[PDB]
Amino acid sequence: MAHFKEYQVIGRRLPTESVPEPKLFRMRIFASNEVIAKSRYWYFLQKLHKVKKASGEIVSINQINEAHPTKVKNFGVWVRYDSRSGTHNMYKEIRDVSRVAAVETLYQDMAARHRARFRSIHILKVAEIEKTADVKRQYVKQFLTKDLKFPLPHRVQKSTKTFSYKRPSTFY
Amino acid sequence: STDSIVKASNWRLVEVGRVVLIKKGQSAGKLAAIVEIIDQKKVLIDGPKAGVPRQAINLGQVVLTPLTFALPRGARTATVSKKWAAAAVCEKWAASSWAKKIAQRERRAALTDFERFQVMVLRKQKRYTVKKALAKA
Amino acid sequence: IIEPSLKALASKYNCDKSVCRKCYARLPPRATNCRKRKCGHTNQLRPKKKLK
Amino acid sequence: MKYIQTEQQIEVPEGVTVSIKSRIVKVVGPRGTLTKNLKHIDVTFTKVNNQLIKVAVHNGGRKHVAALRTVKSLVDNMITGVTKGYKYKMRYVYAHFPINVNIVEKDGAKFIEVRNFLGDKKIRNVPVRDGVTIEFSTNVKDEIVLSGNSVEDVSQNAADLQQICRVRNKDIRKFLDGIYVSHKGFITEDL
Amino acid sequence: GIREKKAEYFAKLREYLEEYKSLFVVGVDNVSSQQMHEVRKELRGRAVVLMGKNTMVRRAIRGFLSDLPDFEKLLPFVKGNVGFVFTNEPLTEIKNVIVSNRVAAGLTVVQVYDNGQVFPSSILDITDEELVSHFVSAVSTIA
RNA sequence: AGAACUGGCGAUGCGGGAUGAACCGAACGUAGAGUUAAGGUGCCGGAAUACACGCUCAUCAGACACCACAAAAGGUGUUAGUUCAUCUAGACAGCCGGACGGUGGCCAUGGAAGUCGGAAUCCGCUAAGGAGUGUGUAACAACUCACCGGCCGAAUGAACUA
RNA sequence: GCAGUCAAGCGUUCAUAGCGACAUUGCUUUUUGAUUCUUCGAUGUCGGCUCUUCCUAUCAUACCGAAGCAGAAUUCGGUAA
Ligand SMILES: [Mg+2]
Ligand SMILES: [Mg+2]
Ligand SMILES: [Mg+2]
Ligand SMILES: [Mg+2]
Ligand SMILES: [Mg+2]
Ligand SMILES: [Mg+2]
Ligand SMILES: [Mg+2]
Ligand SMILES: [Mg+2]
Ligand SMILES: [Mg+2]
Ligand SMILES: [Mg+2]
Ligand SMILES: [Mg+2]
Ligand SMILES: [Mg+2]
Ligand SMILES: [Mg+2]
Ligand SMILES: [Mg+2]
Ligand SMILES: [Mg+2]
Ligand SMILES: [Mg+2]
Ligand SMILES: [Mg+2]
Ligand SMILES: [Mg+2]
Ligand SMILES: [Mg+2]
Ligand SMILES: [Mg+2]
Ligand SMILES: [Mg+2]
Ligand SMILES: [Mg+2]
Ligand SMILES: [Mg+2]
Ligand SMILES: [Mg+2]
Ligand SMILES: [Mg+2]
Ligand SMILES: [Mg+2]
Ligand SMILES: [Mg+2]
Ligand SMILES: [Mg+2]
Ligand SMILES: [Mg+2]
Ligand SMILES: [Mg+2]
Ligand SMILES: [Mg+2]
Ligand SMILES: [Mg+2]
Ligand SMILES: [Mg+2]
Ligand SMILES: [Zn+2]
Repeated sequence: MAHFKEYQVIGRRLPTESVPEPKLFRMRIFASNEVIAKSRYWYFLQKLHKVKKASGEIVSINQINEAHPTKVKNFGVWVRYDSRSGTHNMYKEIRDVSRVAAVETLYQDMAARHRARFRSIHILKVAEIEKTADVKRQYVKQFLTKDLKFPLPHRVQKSTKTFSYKRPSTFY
Repeated sequence: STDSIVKASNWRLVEVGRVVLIKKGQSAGKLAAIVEIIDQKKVLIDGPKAGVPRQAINLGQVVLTPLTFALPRGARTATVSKKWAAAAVCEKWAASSWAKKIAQRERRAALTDFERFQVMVLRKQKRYTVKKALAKA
Repeated sequence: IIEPSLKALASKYNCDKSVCRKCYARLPPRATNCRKRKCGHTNQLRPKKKLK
Repeated sequence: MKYIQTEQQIEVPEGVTVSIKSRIVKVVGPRGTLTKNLKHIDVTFTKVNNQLIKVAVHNGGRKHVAALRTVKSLVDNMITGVTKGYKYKMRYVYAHFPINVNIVEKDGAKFIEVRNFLGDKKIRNVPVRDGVTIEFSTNVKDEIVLSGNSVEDVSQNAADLQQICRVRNKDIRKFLDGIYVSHKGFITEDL
Repeated sequence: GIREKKAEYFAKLREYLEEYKSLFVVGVDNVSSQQMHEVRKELRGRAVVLMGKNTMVRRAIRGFLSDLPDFEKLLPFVKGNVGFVFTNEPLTEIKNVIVSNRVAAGLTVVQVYDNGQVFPSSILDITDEELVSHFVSAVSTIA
């Protein structure tokens, strides 16, 4: 729930003599360590299949490192979340370098705007919007123009010492 | 006058190939190139020659230099090195009062006690010959 | 007395207004909201009533 | 959502210079010169040519972006006002007590004096503002006309005069008397 | 509905590109509604005029590049306010019915299509004298 | 006011909640050194005017469990989002051209030709043009708009959610 | 006791100028109750008189916005103790 890692979690039902070799199930899971990952795998599984962990086991847990972690990407993010009065589905886009990067601002962005803590949010699907102009949310289309350049008006150099023998300039 | 006068602030822009001086962290004090723009607060930089690793960096911990070379947007590390070299960016950096002062600052901080002593003396030596100048006209 | 086109001109200022049903603000005749902040910018407008 | 670049254009017609420094604008054309302090807004000007200047707001939120356009208009009405220039016409409306409107002065003032408003033994006085000049139409009855380089100052004076004739304690639907604005165009380019 | 009436147009545009062999791209900049009505009467015999929205035409034509393909080079001509006159009557008579009559203060040709070729309507307005002294100065070159 | 299980106060100081029996942390011989809890770190005050992404401007902002209250209902403030519809077969907005024929359609009458008004709303030629949206005329005129298109080039409208 | 939200109706016509039913959200602590924490090694109570200060849910006065405001008169509302 913090600095995020992405996990594959592969699990299954406990084998019965009647059903040796039950079917294996997988999720991609974003958590900060692997304990929370495994715990999340059950949370969801319990809501999809009829299973609790006391009646199942976790087969594998492997980290999914970003394939091209220095290529800037436009992400599609689908989300299901709880407001104070309803629960809702929600699409938004995020431009970043990795999935793990993206999800973290996703998780912050949900708190900033809709005041949604981590607990009240399900990450439905996340995906690299292949062809630009499949980007729809303007606040990313805005960065896609040819030869995009912009200044950073009003520079504010932080100070090392509390007194200054000159009136500062903000000029970048 | 009889022209229209408009002075426009002439900011360093964040633009592919804007070259930036890194402010904080393991790659502090080193130069990198801006390779692609992530968003209004975040870019992709790569600093091949100086040994700073192609990374997403928060624009806040970097300061834009006034230098700019030609670079295709989102160019892998390699061709940055090729392009940066071609353009002679280190060469133009070193030539600036900005790059020079940093050098001075480090030189000063490197002085032995004995060396500080010597500066004092020679500075006395120069002083004397200045004051007189400052009195012949 | 007072010619039609001036009676008209005068009414542009005096009678073609709308009014907030909450605070009574004299509002532009095509207003969609009151401009006063005390009635929380309500959209509950009515037309200023016309004379006899 | 913070729009990274958003900007607007100001056409500089033949015969005027607009010069700008620390957001203090000076417009100089045929009719003379106006200046305006736009300090209260973070916008940056840029000249492309002597006929075109751009106003841009970098990384602006909505209400920041709103200020952009209004900067263009303000500057525009500086330009046109110093080329074409502004002129407001009004009319005396009164249903029984003829409104007497004359120019007076004390201390080289120039006021607008308004007598007999609905029978009022009081006299109303509206200062005539600098660089706005007052005339009276010769064929059009009960007219009054206010002209000058600056809309703001010409508009406002017209509005000071309308507002001094406001009718109190009567049904202002019946009692329509007053000096109301009837036209607003330029000094030049027909009427 | 609003798609039908397009494919409708699409239909009756195609129908002409097949039936008639020759084509007139006519500019109708300005030109009153009454003018065109009387270009209909005056031409009612053979030719048919067919007006439309450009983006509907550039698309339909390209959408017909399977069969009848050298209608593709028709496209750098369907700019501005233009339209189509279709015919099987000979060149000049129509173009002169078009250019000349119902002119006041008249719609004008801008390019012509003929079996996969393109006239400037300049090469149409021939002199026959140039066609006389080119067969003459070549018999003078031969002699 | 009155019961259930448990933990407390009473009988109990200590650290935190400014304050305070009962909350949180933790229970106590005399002390040194270290580390922490709960709670804090602009200044009062020991401890980053630390780092990071958003959000918010209040002529009544807001600022931390127990706790020292606020509700129905509203807001074209501003943010993110949803559904429906339009749009690369070119919309929306903006500038620009066309706005035609039966035809002054029928009544009615000083006259009323699209526009006092009763009654119908048909056709032609169309890419399109109402038996007419308004201005206008004594009645025509003239102008306007719907309707179609030239340009432009990716968005637009409506209802909602918090 | 005081104030709202909805808008069926009153209001010749017209929900909302001025009112407002069925219902519904609230506020106040000059009503009356409920409670019984404080004070029974106690020190009266009501009303008035006199005098000061405070509240604002404003009766008057100042300036306004509304009207079923022609005028006069009134009525509703705002800033306002
Ligand atoms: Mg300075
Ligand atoms: Mg600068
Ligand atoms: Mg007005
Ligand atoms: Mg002023
Ligand atoms: Mg009144
Ligand atoms: Mg009265
Ligand atoms: Mg205890
Ligand atoms: Mg006891
Ligand atoms: Mg204790
Ligand atoms: Mg407290
Ligand atoms: Mg203090
Ligand atoms: Mg301290
Ligand atoms: Mg500070
Ligand atoms: Mg709580
Ligand atoms: Mg809102
Ligand atoms: Mg036009
Ligand atoms: Mg037009
Ligand atoms: Mg008429
Ligand atoms: Mg007409
Ligand atoms: Mg699209
Ligand atoms: Mg919703
Ligand atoms: Mg009724
Ligand atoms: Mg009514
Ligand atoms: Mg007791
Ligand atoms: Mg008692
Ligand atoms: Mg006692
Ligand atoms: Mg009050
Ligand atoms: Mg009435
Ligand atoms: Mg009366
Ligand atoms: Mg009376
Ligand atoms: Mg009365
Ligand atoms: Mg009331
Ligand atoms: Mg007092
Ligand atoms: Zn209001």
